[PDB]
Amino acid sequence: PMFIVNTNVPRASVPDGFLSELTQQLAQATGKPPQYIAVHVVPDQLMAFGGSSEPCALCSLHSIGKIGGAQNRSYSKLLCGLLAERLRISPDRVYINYYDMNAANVGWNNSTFALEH
Amino acid sequence: PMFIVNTNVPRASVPDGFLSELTQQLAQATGKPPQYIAVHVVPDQLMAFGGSSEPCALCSLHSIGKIGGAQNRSYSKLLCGLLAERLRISPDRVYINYYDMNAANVGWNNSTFALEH
Amino acid sequence: PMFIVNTNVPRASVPDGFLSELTQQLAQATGKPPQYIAVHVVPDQLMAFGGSSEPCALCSLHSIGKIGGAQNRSYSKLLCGLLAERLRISPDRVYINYYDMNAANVGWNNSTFA
Ligand SMILES: Cn1c(=O)c(C#N)c(N2CCN(C(=O)c3cccs3)CC2)c2ccccc21
Repeated sequence: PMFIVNTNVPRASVPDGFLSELTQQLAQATGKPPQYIAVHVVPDQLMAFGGSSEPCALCSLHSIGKIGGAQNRSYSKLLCGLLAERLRISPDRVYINYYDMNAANVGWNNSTFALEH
Repeated sequence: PMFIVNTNVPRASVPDGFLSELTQQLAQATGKPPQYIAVHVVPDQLMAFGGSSEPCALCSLHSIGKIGGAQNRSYSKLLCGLLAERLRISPDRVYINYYDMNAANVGWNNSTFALEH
Repeated sequence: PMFIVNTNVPRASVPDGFLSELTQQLAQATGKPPQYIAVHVVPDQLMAFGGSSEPCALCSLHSIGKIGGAQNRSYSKLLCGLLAERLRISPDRVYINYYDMNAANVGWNNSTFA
């Protein structure tokens, strides 16, 4: 899985341990091995939410499976909780786009995850 | 809705009020209320279009509904027009990826927009 | 087509000629003219892969068609090869998301490709 956070929160406000916490909590939430979890945090962005430049975040979570109605609501509670606690971003100024990726459409290690045919 | 612009145009060339203008124009175009519109502009990028590093942009528009053949043509004219007028980027050096998002696949405010089941 | 690379490799470690090589090799692999190919490289990123901040890359390739099982494996071999050679990123620390775009969902020059 891959999780990307774009935010107008300054780099200096991103706490020590943030990437690691995301990595571990996402491994637990998705049930995927932490060795396969990638995280990407992009601070100091020029963005607006509702026209306001108060702290906000635009996020993506990509996973092969483990994406769905109830699961995505669970991820949102987890991830919004972390963004609020660590970056002080209000949950109602966060968007997270969820993508259920087909194994054939994810490249890794010179190939993809479609090794069957 | 969420609109992202990545461009090699300098930060200084992004006019103040550009995010506000995008927010207002997108609310009008999509029929969505401005409170739910997010905008993100990323200048000074290392990019090429057709092998050339003249001004260009790679963009995305994510929306729950309001994405489609004729609507996307209308969005393209609107958005290219703004990028041309405001950032001086030629419309034939702009790509915009459109995404019709399912409500269940967009997280916000500790949950998603699938509140029904 | 368009290809984006986000990496924690420093900007100074991106070699002269990299964008051009990506453009031409992607033109070759996708069967589309190089004047159609867009490339975007984002160095100095704050990222981790498997909990480690050794060099890694998160990428995307969008194309109207030319996306599929065997084709994507070929793109991956090509792109991981370039990232390893040019940016010294290990292939098992690269992800590439492939998107088969509908022509109606790609805007360009005031319209779409539908
Ligand atoms: C005249 N013309 C085309 O007919 C097509 C055609 N066909 C072009 N593209 C190649 C296929 N495309 C893609 O695969 C994508 C580009 C960005 C996301 S998907 C869109 C641009 C194209 C691109 C740039 C300029 C003219 C172009």
